[PDB]
Amino acid sequence: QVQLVQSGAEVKKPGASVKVSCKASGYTFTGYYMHWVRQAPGQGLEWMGWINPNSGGTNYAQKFQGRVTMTRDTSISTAYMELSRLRSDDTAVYYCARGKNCDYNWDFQHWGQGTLVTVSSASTKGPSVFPLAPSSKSTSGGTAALGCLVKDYFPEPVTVSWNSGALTSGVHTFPAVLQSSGLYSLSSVVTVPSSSLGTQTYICNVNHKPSNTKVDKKVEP
Amino acid sequence: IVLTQSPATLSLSPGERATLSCRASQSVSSYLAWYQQKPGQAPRLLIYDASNRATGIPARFSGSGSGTDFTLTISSLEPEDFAVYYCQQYEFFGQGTKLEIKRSTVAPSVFIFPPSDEQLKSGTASVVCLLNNFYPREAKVQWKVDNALQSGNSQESVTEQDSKDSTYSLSSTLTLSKADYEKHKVYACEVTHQGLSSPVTKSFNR
Repeated sequence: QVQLVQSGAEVKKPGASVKVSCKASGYTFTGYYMHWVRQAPGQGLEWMGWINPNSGGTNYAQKFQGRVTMTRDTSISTAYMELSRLRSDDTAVYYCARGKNCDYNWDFQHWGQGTLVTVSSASTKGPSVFPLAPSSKSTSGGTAALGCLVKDYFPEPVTVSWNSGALTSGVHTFPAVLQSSGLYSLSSVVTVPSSSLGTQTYICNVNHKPSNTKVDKKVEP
Repeated sequence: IVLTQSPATLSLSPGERATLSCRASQSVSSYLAWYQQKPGQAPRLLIYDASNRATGIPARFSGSGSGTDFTLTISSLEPEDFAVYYCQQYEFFGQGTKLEIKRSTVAPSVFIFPPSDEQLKSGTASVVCLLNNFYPREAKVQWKVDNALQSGNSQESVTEQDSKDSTYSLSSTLTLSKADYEKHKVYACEVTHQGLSSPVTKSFNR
């Protein structure tokens, strides 16, 4: 089985440059071109260029000429993409991809897992976690809603669980919104029977790996 | 080559047949790939050479067409088939068709949360309105403070369509300073959705 394994998430300031790698296995590395395609958050797909690992030959999309550089190291079966003079609209998930066939090589049967690159002038910061307490104003029938507000963190992502992952039913963790401050904010809610508010404890667990931040918040009425 | 996909959004019930169109402006070619992308995942190749099924792709997926017009057909929709679909020729991709599951209308359960004491201690006040488990996706949330309409001080987010019950949920956050928050009394979110005969208002007194 073919595997494309990419390097980890990156965070960059405008003007900086970024280099992402893709290691290929399960096939003859030099036998196929490697492509790079990016996807901005909430948007579609854009091809950036290909490299022929057998020769080092490349073909870059017109818009990236003079900004992008693709290389490879045949000996570790690895392709690289370097993108310079970054701007905030370079914020995207970058994918390496391999075509299915050779004479027409554009059917991408194989994709890496993607590398998120966040471009921003903000600095890394752990979230503040605030309880969204259940009350009569968050109750319909014998059902109540409670949750957590995970506010002012950078960069993405954060993971949110409830009772360490023991509670999954009725949980909704919302996509982060990027605020005008340049920091992200998100909420996670859960609906539970209102009768259980006095007996079952609900804790929200927020993990923000980029700042090694972990936070347990008890949400009570 | 510009690839125009149609429709932008397609909403159908499971069991039904889906047909997606891709038009390729300057193509005299018979090559075309289609991809399915689900939330949080890389795209997955479905069809290549216009009509060949890629690895592990079920028989209900079929493709046809050439030159300028192409079609992707899903014979009888399984709920796992619902996602964003892209076509591609050479380096160019279409904009994407969002295929969502059509279901019966469900009105939002609406909840409202005042700011926590802990945030208030930090000088800020976020009020949150939750619209839980509703369909269709179209929903309007308006924030009213002492009956006055707010704009530009709220942000909202919506979950992906739930894989079990095909509903959506929406979270809207209105954010003020503590000082401004205490200058007013009644905080309210007004929800408009086709499942509601009239706009629903959930509110509280600071």
